[PDB]
Amino acid sequence: MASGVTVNDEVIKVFNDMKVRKSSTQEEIKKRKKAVLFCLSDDKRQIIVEEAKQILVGDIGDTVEDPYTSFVKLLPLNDCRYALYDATYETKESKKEDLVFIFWAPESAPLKSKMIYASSKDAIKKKFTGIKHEWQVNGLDDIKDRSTLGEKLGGNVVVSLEGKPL
Repeated sequence: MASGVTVNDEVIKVFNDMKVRKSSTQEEIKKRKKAVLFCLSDDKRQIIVEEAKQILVGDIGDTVEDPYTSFVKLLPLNDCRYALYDATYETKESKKEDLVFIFWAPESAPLKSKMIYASSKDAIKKKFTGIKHEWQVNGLDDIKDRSTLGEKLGGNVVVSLEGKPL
């Protein structure tokens, strides 16, 4: 109780996929699909990944400007959750990919649920090191625009950002 809620080690199972991703151009180009939904465990004391709606690189096609759009499209309306996105960017020198842990929690979400997430907020954050930076979100309108997420990394000069071209 005092320790609050923590995150299960089983998380590495899904996080490892994103962490050990191959070039998005050559190998991952086909498996570029990236999405993970975290939910509260039955005991309400453990954080695990549950089966949820995810999108594939192929699914992106041309109808979707940014992959993160899917998440903000079906994101929770009255609940808190975590979002995992592969930060991608391109520069005059070269392009690289990384991971960013996103904390999603609306002001209308349950406080009790929020408290549990807060407890594992640092647990999951510390559990992930492949990440470059952490981005917190709490606005549907603010998250609606992928520009904010991509801009999180900064560098508008980059040729590519979150899949959105310059």
